[PDB]
Amino acid sequence: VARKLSLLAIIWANYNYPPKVKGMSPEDKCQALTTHLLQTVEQIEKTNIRRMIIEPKLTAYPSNLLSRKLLNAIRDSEEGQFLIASYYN
Repeated sequence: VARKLSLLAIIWANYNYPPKVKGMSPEDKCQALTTHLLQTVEQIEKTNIRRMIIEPKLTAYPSNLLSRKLLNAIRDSEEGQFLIASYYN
């Protein structure tokens, strides 16, 4: 989530200078978290912009690439093949 937040700060580095993060713990990404609300001020429908900052979408998976199960479920399912064909036709 710190990587994503630093990406977001980088995107809007023109409007405001991003603070240093060098030599800093993974928990202290809260400074970047705080400054992105400041950057959000400078432009429309900010609700979605702020939501990705304060409440980042995240989905932890105990298993490891998991992908094979999804592939098998897609191939076995009739609809799944129907949906793929509909998308690509």
